[PDB]
Amino acid sequence: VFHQFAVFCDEQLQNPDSLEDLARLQNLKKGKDEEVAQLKSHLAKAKQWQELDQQELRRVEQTRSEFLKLCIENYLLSLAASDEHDNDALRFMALWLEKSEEEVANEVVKKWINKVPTRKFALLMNQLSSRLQDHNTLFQKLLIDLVY
Amino acid sequence: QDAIMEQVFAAVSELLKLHRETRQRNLGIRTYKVLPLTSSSGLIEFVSNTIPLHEYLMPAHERYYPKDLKGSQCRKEIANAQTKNTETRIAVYRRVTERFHPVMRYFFMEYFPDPDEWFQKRTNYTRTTAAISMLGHVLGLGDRHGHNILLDHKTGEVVHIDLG
Ligand SMILES: Nc1ncnc2c1ncn2[C@@H]1O[C@H](COP(=O)(O)OP(=O)(O)OP(O)(O)=S)[C@@H](O)[C@H]1O
Ligand SMILES: [Mg+2]
Repeated sequence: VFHQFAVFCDEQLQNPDSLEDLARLQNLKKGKDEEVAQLKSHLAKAKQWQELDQQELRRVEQTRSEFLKLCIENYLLSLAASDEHDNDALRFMALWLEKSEEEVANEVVKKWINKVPTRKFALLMNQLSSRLQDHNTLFQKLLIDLVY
Repeated sequence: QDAIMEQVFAAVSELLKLHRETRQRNLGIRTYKVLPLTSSSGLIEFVSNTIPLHEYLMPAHERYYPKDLKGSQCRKEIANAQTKNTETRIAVYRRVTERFHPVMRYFFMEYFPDPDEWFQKRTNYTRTTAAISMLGHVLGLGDRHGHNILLDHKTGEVVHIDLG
């Protein structure tokens, strides 16, 4: 069940349709902000439409953030449950290292990382020990503890 | 633009004739002729015995459902909620389509009362709609409102114009 749900959410993240939608909304926001920067009810309507674009973009990004949370959480739960799916460690690792800045990913990982057997990560020490740094971030406090 | 795209669509529909399944069903599109004279004028072929989809649908909606909203009332209710969040837009749209029922099935019952002719013409409608739907997806065709779609009331098929 957990692998099913994690693979679903992952596929919903790397969807070409949704990525093109996010890119289109981003270019729209950028161009509308530039147009507002030109003029500074013309300004009134322009900034009203800019605000509507902002609301749409917040909605889309919140959807993507929820998908990211569910993906990481269910990968970690699936690794801790059975041995059927063990290349989920490589996929979880790629997904977590891409999002080392987004603190939502780090909160989910902090919550669920201590229940996975460390034998699932044992063969990925070339990639884990290459990202070690002393920065006092949460990502580093999780990575150093996992390597330890 | 319209003439170039009409030519492109005609060429792809000619490609459709080389395959057993689309040729067996005569899947293709109906063409017309655009002739640009200058950068500001042209001659467009008026397709013979069609009727625009909107000109049939807006009178029929009030002829068959006198208690429903008019078409202009639905248009205005949808246009007023255009600068609002998506939740309010979807709620207004559901509210409007709960008081607006389709009437297209009568186009065939009032132009073809013979069941043999009726069945053949409704099949023509469905097939030409399917072909133009796939072909216009593949080529990104847009601007598909009710004034660009004509209903041929002799053969039952749809004609798409203004393909720019
Ligand atoms: N080639 C055509 N053959 C038959 N009917 C046509 C043809 N071109 C347009 N029409 C219809 O004749 C009417 C003339 O419309 P037009 O003035 O060409 O543009 P329009 O779509 O009606 O108006 P807008 O502002 O573009 S929505 C409309 O009802 C069209 O559906
Ligand atoms: Mg037109």
